[PDB]
Formats: sequence, C-alpha cells, structure tokens
Amino acid sequence: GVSGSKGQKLFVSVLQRLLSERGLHVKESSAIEFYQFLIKVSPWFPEEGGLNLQDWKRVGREMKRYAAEHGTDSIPKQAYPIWLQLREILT
Amino acid sequence: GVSGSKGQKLFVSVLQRLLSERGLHVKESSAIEFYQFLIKVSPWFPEEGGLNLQDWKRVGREMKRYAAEHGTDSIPKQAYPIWLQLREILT
Ligand SMILES: *C(=O)CCCCCCCCCCCCC
Ligand SMILES: *C(=O)CCCCCCCCCCCCC
Repeated sequence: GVSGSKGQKLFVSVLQRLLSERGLHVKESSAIEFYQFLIKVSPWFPEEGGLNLQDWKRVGREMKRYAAEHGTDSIPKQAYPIWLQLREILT
Repeated sequence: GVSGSKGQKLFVSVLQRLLSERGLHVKESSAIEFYQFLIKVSPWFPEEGGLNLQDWKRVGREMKRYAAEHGTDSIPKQAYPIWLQLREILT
C-alpha cells in the first residue's frame, strides 16, 4: 500500500529496466517524479493493479482526468510520454 | 484497506513478464505463494528495495536463514528456483 516514498526504489528500478530495453532512458529524478504523480492519481495501482494493458489504460484515463481538473501545467512533462512508452510495451 | 493480498497482482504480473521472456512459466497460484513467502521473509523489499543485486542477494540470505530455522519443507518448492532465476536476470 502506498505512503510517501514506499515502493519508489522498486518502481523506478522496474520502470528503468523496461524503458531501457527499448532504447529510452529516463533520469532517476524524472522517474521518481513520475512515480509520485502516478500514486497521486492512481493509488489503487500498486495495491490492486496489474502491469497489463487494461489497468495501464485506466491509469492513463485517470492522468487525463487530473489534467482536466487541474490544468495541463499541473502535470509533469514526462508523465504522458513515459505512460505512452509503457503502454506500447504492454501491447 | 485491509486486503491481505495488496500488491500481489502487480507482483505476479511483473514476475510472469520477466520469467516468460526467459522461457519459464509459473502457475498463478505458485507465483502468489512465492510473493507471500517473499513478503513474509523480507517485508522491507517492496518498500525499500530495488531490482538490483545487493537487495536481491539480501532477500536470498533471508530466505536461506528461514530454511535453516524452519526446515526446507516449510518453504515453497518453487521459491529457490524463482529466486535463482531472478538473480541471473539481474546479472
Ligand atoms: C501497497 O500497495 C503494497 C504494494 C505492493 C506492490 C507489490 C510489489 C510490486 C513488485 C513488482 C516487481 C517485482 C519484481 C521482483
Ligand atoms: C483500510 O480499510 C483503511 C481503514 C482506516 C480505518 C481508520 C479508522 C480509525 C478509527 C479510530 C479513530 C481514532 C482517532 C479519531
């Protein structure tokens, strides 16, 4: 269950592994910010979610919902690009 | 939330991705049994650990100590095979 920085090291390490295999590298600081954004919008994801296209699509919808409510500038510039690359991996 | 299976779906999904790309397939129930064993012996791992050799070697030591103390029949048969394969994936 998420709470602050809990799970952050492991998430970042898995994310970096997945993206790097497609030739895309993310700074650790950017990957941390992405994690913090994800658990803010979709806290159910570590707890109840799977790394599968269905649940990842739900995360995407929830990220877009957040932008609709708080504005585009409110979300990390790397969030949609990282989300999209993981979506492609899951296809 | 007081679900007893927090994180289990995410774990099973990531484990099955990593193992399948090496040609190895684990029954869902077996992957769940492994997760429950992992968080029993090494509750710090999802919280603070990463998918790296130092952390995974530590989980390895802790699993072995559990076996020394409780006997090898108290441990899932698939636990050491799974741990070993993940050690190699990190190498
Ligand atoms: C709170 O939500 C608990 C979160 C537990 C997440 C399960 C851990 C996810 C691990 C996936 C990677 C496993 C690699 C060995
Ligand atoms: C998971 O199901 C979250 C449940 C959290 C329950 C909190 C209940 C707290 C009751 C005691 C409150 C005392 C302080 C006012």
